[PDB]
Amino acid sequence: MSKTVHYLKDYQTPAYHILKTDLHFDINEPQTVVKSRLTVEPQRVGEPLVLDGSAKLLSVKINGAAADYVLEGETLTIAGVPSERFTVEVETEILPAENKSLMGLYASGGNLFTQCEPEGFRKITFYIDRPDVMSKFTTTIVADKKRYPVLLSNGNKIDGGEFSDGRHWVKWEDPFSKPSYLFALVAGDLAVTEDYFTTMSGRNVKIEFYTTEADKPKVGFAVESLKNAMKWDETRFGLEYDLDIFMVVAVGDFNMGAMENKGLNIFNTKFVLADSRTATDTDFEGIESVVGHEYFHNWTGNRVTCRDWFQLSLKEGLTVFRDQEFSGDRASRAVRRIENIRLLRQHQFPEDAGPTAHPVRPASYEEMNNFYTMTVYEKGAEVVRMYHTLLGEEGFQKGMKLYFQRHDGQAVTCDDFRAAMADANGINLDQFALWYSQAGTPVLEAEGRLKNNIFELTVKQTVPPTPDMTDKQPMMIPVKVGLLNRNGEAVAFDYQGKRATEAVLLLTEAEQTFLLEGVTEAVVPSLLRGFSAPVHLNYPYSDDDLLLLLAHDSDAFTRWEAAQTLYRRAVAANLATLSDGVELPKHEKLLAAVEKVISDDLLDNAFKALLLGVPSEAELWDGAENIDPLRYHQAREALLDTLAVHFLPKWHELNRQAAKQENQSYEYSPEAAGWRTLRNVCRAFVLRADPAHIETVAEKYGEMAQNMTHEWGILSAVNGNESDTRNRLLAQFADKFSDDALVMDKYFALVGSSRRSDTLQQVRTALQHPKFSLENPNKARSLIGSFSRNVPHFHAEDGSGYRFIADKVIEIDRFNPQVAARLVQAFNLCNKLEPHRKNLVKQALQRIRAQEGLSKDVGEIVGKILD
Ligand SMILES: N[C@@H](CNC1CCCCC1)P(=O)(O)O
Ligand SMILES: [Zn+2]
Repeated sequence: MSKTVHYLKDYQTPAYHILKTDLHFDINEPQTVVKSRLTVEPQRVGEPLVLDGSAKLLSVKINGAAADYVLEGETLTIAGVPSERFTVEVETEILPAENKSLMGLYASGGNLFTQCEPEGFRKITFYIDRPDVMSKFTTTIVADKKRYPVLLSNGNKIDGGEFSDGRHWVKWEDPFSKPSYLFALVAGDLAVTEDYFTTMSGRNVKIEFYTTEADKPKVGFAVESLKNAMKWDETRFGLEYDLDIFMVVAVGDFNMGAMENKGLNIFNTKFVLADSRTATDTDFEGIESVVGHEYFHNWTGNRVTCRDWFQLSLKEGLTVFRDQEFSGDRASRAVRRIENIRLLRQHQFPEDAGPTAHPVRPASYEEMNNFYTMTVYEKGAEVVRMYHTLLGEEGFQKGMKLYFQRHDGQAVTCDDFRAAMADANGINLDQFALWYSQAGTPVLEAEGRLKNNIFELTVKQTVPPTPDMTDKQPMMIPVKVGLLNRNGEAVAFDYQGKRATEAVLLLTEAEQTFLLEGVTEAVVPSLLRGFSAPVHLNYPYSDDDLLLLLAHDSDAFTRWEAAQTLYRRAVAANLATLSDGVELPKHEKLLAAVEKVISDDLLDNAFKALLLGVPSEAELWDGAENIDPLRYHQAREALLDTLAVHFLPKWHELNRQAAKQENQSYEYSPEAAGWRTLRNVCRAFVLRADPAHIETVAEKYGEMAQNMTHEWGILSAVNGNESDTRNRLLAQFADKFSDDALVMDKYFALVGSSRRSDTLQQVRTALQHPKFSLENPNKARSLIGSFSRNVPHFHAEDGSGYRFIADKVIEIDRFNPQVAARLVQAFNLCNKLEPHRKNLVKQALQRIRAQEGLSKDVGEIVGKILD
């Protein structure tokens, strides 16, 4: 055997450039014929022309004559090519209705869509399908007019016409050179929603959102979010849109959230459709973030793109950071920052600790689809955010300006972005490069002592080995710090000649001591404020120290982290008692802290809600060996039961408070959303302590179902209830919203995520629900994905959870390797499990491995876990 592993160190500029890409699509039933004409520019004369492609090849020509070529695997090779400019004409045939991978050209809802990133364009035609090859596209499309009245592609519509036989055609010209992965085509019967935005230079931009006729009324918020994003990028980053047309297309079958194709973005329906009746406040915020994200890609991704796919975080890390700053500037910056940190530590940290751990800029990959990960995206954003921390907003923008000045119209690397940041500010960032090349979560060990009038903060750093790399050198780690006295008041100190109440301590060595001089009283340190670096901080805090930080600190994260720590320690105490077979702990100081949080009316409602959130099981067994997931589940559940029952009267009271302040404002707004978020936390505790309350809710369900946030909130709260009423409410829910695909996703999520004893069989029934389709990524993730993360059921001792998921990985991989490769990572905890479960997981992975024709996607992941 010899698998194909791609290595960053092997990168070489392409032997050929493509200057012009003329495409012609003849759409018929069932087949679509693609005819191309490529203007090829030799870079290394004499080398064979190598084109990537997997579509059915009908013909290929060089300068109009039948070319001498060989087709081997997914590569087309022409040995004898001219020494000077020449043309290549490829004719391929596609059957989009048979394409269930949702990559390349495929069918959905009777319409045609494309998804090309990273390497889907080669599934359409034979091309030099790599992002450092940039060409100017002109796309002609021909199709039956009544079946396909809407024909879209990148850029400006410059021509079109009618044929006597009912067909019609259009011609699209994208004047901006782009890599193949940004190509897009849409053909079908879609309703259009029109609007516009006027740029700073006074140019109107026509906005067009395309959806089904039925979904059109739900696209309003996405349009407004787009216009906000366009304005924000102008005011915050000085970036202006470069076309007089911007199109967004919703598609129900889509592997991810959205795609930033130049002037023709394609969105998963869940990140563009919403109304208060069918979408939660979180869905709205999701639309705002992703719509912004895809537009922000127009500069950070499109105008400046990636030299190679190892540089993916260059556009994704940066663009995520941008949509985060966009959402933060819109509303609730502090609360939304916590949400992002929580997401990172709950999903990215486990990845950096697991068998699939990789650097933000990987050094190798087998299948690039597997590296659109939490690391590349979210940790990538944290890396970008550290530029902002080190340089400040103005300095950051200087780097942005120089970044675009240097590389507009180019395909560059993470190094180039770092260099632009360094050169624009006249600062050295050589060591910062390690954030891109070194995987793993850094661990900080901090010690504090006040002697004389100096608070000596000693901080050590180490980064654990990862499967890709053992050697990990000291990294540039900014640690924002503060000090609180016995009364929790801000204490001033002198750091390198400056008496401020806050400072960024720059840790660059294995061990450093920071001297906070001029401290005239006892202090408790506030560390890693705002999560100034993506790291694990260990400091010897007493319980009382955490109570002080939670009660009086000025930074949102450190307050929240203090609460998180108390919860974490409480679960640790539960584990001990449950293991020793004795009564549960008292958690006296925890309960005292929570009581203070609940009764504090000066706390922001959304921030209060976060303070009342308990860390996930994954957070709780972080850095543990021989894990029994059910024991951690038991300990966490026991804590939630204690909090639920102990404060039950006050959960009602707080619920009442939030209902009054909501003030019947059921439409989405950051203000009203805050109260509902808090309200739903209360509902979760109330129905945990008093399950019978479900019957009171059911009695006045209609009165209470004033929007989807409320319906979801209550169905979530009762989803674990063993009452028959739980099942009935879910059934009524499905009946009520049977016609709304996105709401049915919620239904299947509730079925798959239930703590109830009979979840496995309810899930297997859901597989045959008429509104369920395994071939639809949203549905698959909703039902199967949720189950795979259902701790008590996925990690069932009898192994039923493992066998079920393994079957579905095998089943899904037959048509959609990407969904399957994501699903199979539910087994990532394999080697850290206790012997019995680890054995069963290994059997499942071996069974997946034994499958003939198993995708490279899943195969790569399975290898990381087993080998
Ligand atoms: N680049 C976009 C995701 N593209 C996926 C879509 C489906 C196939 C793999 C690439 P995003 O990060 O802006 O959301
Ligand atoms: Zn993106």
